[PDB]
Amino acid sequence: EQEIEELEIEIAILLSEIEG
Amino acid sequence: SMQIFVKTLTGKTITLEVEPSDTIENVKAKIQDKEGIPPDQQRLIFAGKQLEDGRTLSDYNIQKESTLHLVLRL
Amino acid sequence: KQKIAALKYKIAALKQKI
Ligand SMILES: *C(=O)CCc1cn(CC(*)=O)nn1
Repeated sequence: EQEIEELEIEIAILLSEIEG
Repeated sequence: SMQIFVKTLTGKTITLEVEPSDTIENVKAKIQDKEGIPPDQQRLIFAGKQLEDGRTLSDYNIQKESTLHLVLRL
Repeated sequence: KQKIAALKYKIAALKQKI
């Protein structure tokens, strides 16, 4: 569960940067 | 006064009615009303960073029709 | 482990977009 959360954070960070 | 969008990793978009001066904490409260997700379980991400609860949408330069990204936390 | 592999795959693809 903890490793899934950390990867989800990375994905959201990247999606939000690409949109910037 | 304005709306913003909150997108999950599961392909869902949530529309929120907000004010520029709304705090991130209040935004998380609004997400709880739409989704039932307690604010302590929400990570909100914008412009490549996680958003701190005490600041406002304006402080983070979140504008009308901006999209935040929601990730659950434990 | 499959969920993890799928997430890493997406991360690699997103890092290609930027
Ligand atoms: C939490 O992240 C523990 C590790 C884990 C492994 N899986 C299945 C394979 O991805 N889910 N969570």
